Amino acid sequence: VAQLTIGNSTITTQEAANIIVGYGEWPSYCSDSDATAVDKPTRPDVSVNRFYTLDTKLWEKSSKGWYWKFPDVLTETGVFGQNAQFHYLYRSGFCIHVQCNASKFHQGALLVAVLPEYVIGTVAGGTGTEDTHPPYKQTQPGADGFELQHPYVLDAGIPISQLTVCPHQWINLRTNNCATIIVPYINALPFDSALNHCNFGLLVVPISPLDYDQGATPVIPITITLAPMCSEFAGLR
Amino acid sequence: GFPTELKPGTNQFLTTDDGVSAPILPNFHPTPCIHIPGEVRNLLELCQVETILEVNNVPTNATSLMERLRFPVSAQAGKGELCAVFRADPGRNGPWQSTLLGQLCGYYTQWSGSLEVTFMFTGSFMATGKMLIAYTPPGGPLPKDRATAMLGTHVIWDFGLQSSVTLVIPWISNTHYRAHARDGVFDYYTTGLVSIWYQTNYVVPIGAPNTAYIIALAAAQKNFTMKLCKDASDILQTG
Amino acid sequence: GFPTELKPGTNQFLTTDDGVSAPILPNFHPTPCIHIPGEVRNLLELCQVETILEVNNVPTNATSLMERLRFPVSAQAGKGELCAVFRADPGRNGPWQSTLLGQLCGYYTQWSGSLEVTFMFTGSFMATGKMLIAYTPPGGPLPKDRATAMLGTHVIWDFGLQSSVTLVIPWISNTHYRAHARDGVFDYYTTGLVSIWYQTNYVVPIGAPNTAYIIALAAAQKNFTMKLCKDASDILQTG
Amino acid sequence: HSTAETTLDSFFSRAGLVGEIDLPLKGTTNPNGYANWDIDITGYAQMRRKVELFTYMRFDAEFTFVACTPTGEVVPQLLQYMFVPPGAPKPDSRESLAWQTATNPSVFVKLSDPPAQVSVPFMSPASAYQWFYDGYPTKDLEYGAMPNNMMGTFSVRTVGTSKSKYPLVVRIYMRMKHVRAWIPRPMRNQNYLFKANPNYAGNSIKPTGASRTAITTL
Amino acid sequence: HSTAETTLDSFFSRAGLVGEIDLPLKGTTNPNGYANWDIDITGYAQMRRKVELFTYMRFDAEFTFVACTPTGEVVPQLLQYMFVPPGAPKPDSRESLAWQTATNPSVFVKLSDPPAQVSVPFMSPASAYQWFYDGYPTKDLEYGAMPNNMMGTFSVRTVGTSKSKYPLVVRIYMRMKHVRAWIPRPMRNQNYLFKANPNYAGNSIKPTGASRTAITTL
Repeated sequence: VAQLTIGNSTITTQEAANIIVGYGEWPSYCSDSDATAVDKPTRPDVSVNRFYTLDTKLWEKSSKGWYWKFPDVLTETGVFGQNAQFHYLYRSGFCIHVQCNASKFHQGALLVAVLPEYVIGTVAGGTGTEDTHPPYKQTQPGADGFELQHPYVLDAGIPISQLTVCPHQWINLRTNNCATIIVPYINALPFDSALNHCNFGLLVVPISPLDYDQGATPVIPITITLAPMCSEFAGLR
Repeated sequence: GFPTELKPGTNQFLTTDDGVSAPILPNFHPTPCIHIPGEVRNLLELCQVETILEVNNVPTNATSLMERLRFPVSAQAGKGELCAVFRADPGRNGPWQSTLLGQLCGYYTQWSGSLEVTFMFTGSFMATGKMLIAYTPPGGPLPKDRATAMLGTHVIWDFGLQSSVTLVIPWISNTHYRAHARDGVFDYYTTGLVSIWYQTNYVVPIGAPNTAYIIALAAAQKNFTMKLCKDASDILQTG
Repeated sequence: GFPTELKPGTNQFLTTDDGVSAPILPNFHPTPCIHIPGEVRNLLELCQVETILEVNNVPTNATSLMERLRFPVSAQAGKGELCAVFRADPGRNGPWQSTLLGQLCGYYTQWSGSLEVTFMFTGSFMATGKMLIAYTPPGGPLPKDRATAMLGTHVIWDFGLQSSVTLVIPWISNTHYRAHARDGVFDYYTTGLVSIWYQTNYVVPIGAPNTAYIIALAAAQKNFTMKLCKDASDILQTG
Repeated sequence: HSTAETTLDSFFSRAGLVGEIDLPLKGTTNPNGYANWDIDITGYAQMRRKVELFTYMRFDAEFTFVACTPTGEVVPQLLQYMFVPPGAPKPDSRESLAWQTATNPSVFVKLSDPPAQVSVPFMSPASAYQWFYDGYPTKDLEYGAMPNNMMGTFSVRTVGTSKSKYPLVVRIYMRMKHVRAWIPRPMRNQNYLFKANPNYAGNSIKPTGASRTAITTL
Repeated sequence: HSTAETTLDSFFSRAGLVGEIDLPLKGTTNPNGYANWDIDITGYAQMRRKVELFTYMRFDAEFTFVACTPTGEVVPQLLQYMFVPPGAPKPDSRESLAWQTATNPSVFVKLSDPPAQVSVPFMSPASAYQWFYDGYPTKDLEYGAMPNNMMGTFSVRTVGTSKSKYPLVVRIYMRMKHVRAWIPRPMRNQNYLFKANPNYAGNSIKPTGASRTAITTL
């Protein structure tokens, strides 16, 4: 055990569990011979790139699962949400860290994976004849996130049973509590909009339900801490 | 000119002939391919990925579908009792349909390779006990009891020591052809079987839940292969 | 003879197939090409030429058409006042239509590169003052006032010192597709904006006119490009 | 020992049927002896789910045209197939000047002449066609709309000033070639409802595969 | 990064429609089952303004002939296309001996046979075709007349001693190749009135492009 720091942010975390570098690539920058070599894109290092610790969600027996969108989650938050908004283009890598705090008397298993272009699909009326498009509160939940309503198909008509095909990591209470994931910038373009397009979405679902005997804390706090890697911006407004 | 004789097949359209045709836009220079993470090159890459096997493929009640992903073990189960069972039939109905491997087998007619199932105990940390996991090759009938299964290729699993365990299925081959109804299906027969028995009972101290679940994850070894593209699906693009 | 099978596309006429055909006059020796000054080889040569930008594209009255070429500045305009404004939309209607660049963009579907506008003060030699010329990248709304525009990429121009000044537009890209009415148009959105404010007022000594005009000249940098030949025109050969 | 068949190209080869034009004489259907077909590769039912296995893709398409009368008969009639690239205007009528715009590749062929066949490049202004887009283009109805995935339109019509003398039927096949794919994703396990979004039936949510009685019975 | 499309050759390629012959059975139009078409490259509307961007030019033309009946039908009829070089006499009748003058290249083809296609060289006795001539040939009506820009005539007719049994329509396409241009000049901004001179409407003098309200409003 030891604590790492990035500016004014200091998190207490375990030595170095197995990290998952999504798709074997490290969030790097973008060279000079690109599309916009004129408007030299300024790369934040100071405060912009540090440890943000989102409002902890409480695991319950009945919990269905949660998901956040990127970069949406942060475009609201602090000095990073500052850049994302008053800037024309954005490319950024991510270090995501998820941890639970539970006694050796709780049981559960959370799959934690990242899914590019996570496009939500609602119920469509029920009988299948209403072309209802997911709201804005469902498409970009912010930093509070949003709860799945049909985990089995990941609110989008896809088996979750196959989500492992994405950069994932498991959190089995009886073995580990913290899971870490490095995500590179993934998109069909070098740069893009930070407010219109959500390159990906963080998924965390209880595959084995939370359980405990009466008397033990009934809710397990899940704490998501995340940090931007090699983040770049272009065209101030 | 230059003497020539046209041979049969002239002027025919083969939906699988991979010849060349004239480019509609000769001057067009298509936007350059840039680097994108995780490119897939050969499907067998996917087949080697661990997907959740819905062994507990019994509840259908819409809100209990998440239950198919995990089966459980409890104190109530006595020593020797058969916990669960299933076959090593990647392409056929049942459990394997949930795995990605299973879904990919569907776009193919034949296949063969060693498989690999991994079990994950998700119970309380305080629980301990032993589970016997046995494989009965194709033909061998599900072992009568724990002891007879104990004589077959088995593995004693103490989730008190290790929370995970991976079993390897030496071989499965969907090669034996079958023309039943009037519809010919290249079927298994190699339904290898995997049984799981409570070697000991589920033991726990006061304060810990008397039930825990387990998750099955499967994939195929690097020696896996598939043959005969065969597009088949129940899900199609609606009008 | 020599065995052959004809493939689809045989006997077809592609209006863009650049194959060879039989020469009608095989013996004819066409009069030799001699040297002629200023040969053009690639249109982008033309795009880099300065053409008069009709910023003042407002008068339509036949005899005042020459007025579109120049806009003016006068004593009457107070400090801070917005002199004029326009977008960096080479291919779309408005000011750019007058420039040669604009007209050439019309025979193409897509394009991108840095532009370059040059302003020429044609007033009396005795006049002096300062003009603030600011560029608001695509998206940024026309600055409220001089001061807010003063914070953006701007240039203070003192025509008391230099009679000319050239501004560079870093980038413009007509790449974002649009299917509005039922007619698909690969439009801008990158409507970069160029505002011009009276930093100071127009100052002149007795004897000099209290008004002067300015001329806009534009061209594209060497990094300009165009894609997709698209013949389009309102002017055609009459019957 | 060989695994050539499990490659992407192998998986996506084969020219499938993705389009069918009807040009009846008397009819409610395409009354002006012409038709416009915006290129949809979902035209082959089976397709959608196969491609939706990946997030991004790239490829070239080889189009082969099969034309005959409803009974599959061959007749002395000439035809014009026009490809209008994206951004180019489709013909609103059987005499629209678009039919003569050189910048719209066109190919002519007699029904007797064997199938017409041409290759079409990777259009998209983006680096790759992307089946999923988690955003909107600068609750909405523009969600999941990556327009820069348009391949173009195919306009078909009988040659000549007058309607054709015969009822015609054109079929369009498409072989995908030179394929590259990125970011694999969960195989659609629910039925498709719309061509645009992934929406499903929230009542009829079925288990990925065949169920059984007990987890102890086979 | 590439600029192949902005080259002259790229700009002027494409075979455009520049001619259309009508050979009706009963008619006021070409009553003798034949027609003479002096080569006019302005035949493709869009053309004139594109070439008139330059003062001098040079090139070869590839001609492709498309013939059918008005409904675009194909029939067993043979045709003669005759090219009469400039200086050679065009046929005054359907039996003029010009049709048989060897020095007038002619090509025969059945309507069934695919399009006829030939290349024609840079004729002009001058070093280049010049779209503008500021003088007269050794107030006048000979102003701006550079005759040495003639490419020749194309005479078409049904083969045989007797009129054809079918109504026919020939279309002439022309691809320009191997192009070289000199002295660029202002893009025509006014409507054309005549095929000969640059005269315009002195009343209807319109501003090059779209106007607006104020120079401070967008």
